[PDB]
Amino acid sequence: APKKRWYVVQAFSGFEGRVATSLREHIKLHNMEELFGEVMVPTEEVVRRKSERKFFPGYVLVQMVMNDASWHLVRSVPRVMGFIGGTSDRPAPISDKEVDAIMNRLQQVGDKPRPKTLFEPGEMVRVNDGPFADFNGVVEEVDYEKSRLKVSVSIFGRATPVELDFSQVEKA
Amino acid sequence: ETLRVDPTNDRLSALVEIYRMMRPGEPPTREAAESLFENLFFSEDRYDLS
DNA sequence: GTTATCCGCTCACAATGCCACACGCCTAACGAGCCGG
DNA sequence: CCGGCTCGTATAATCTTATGTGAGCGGATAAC
Repeated sequence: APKKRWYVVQAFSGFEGRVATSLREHIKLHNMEELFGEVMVPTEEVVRRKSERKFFPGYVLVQMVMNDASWHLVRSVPRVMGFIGGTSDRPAPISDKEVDAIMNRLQQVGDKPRPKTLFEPGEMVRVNDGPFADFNGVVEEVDYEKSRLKVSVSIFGRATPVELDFSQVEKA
Repeated sequence: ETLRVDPTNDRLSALVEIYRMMRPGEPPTREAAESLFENLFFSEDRYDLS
């Protein structure tokens, strides 16, 4: 069986969001469906100021098996510039440590643990609730059973201990 | 004399040779060369005498 | 053989000066703006 | 109540009647 592998495809400046979907409809249409491997395009999120940046500007990663029918299938897609390989008539497939590194760089969006419920003592954090709202202080101990942080807020250059919650403090 | 000059021998090889003349580097494929030679002359879309 | 020449193919580079006149010199889609439903 | 519309603007693409030069380079070409 042929190993479906990754290739890099040139496109225009900002049209590549539609190119992958239109390629999926060409694959559905022309009945070359038992050969391809769920193509994608890498994006990520950066922190109205926040945005969703495309990871590679103007390049598409495509699963192929590379017969000439696949060549003329991809080149018969209305916004596709030519393949990017080591030579014309034979594009070079991308290496294996690079595909492991590019699938690994999309595995950092996994949170919860540890949002607020696992917290260490002895860390200077902030408090946003109660009369101590937006003030810095050093926590003394973390009571996981009683759910009461004993935070000494540094007010007037002096530590003031108070029992607070995890949602009533800001982890800084 | 010309038929003893040329390197190209038969029909699919002739379509390959024309298809390599028009665009260099593209993969010589049977159906793509056939469609190119059809679209050069024998179709209403891109060859219209009045 | 192998070596020193001869020849055909392909390609960069030039083609007066001046005047008036006149009309031309982007936009389908990626980051913001308003607030209606 | 975020962007559906609407806008500010930054930026990517499938000829075809010429002549005369020189100058160089690849392919044939005639010898010890």
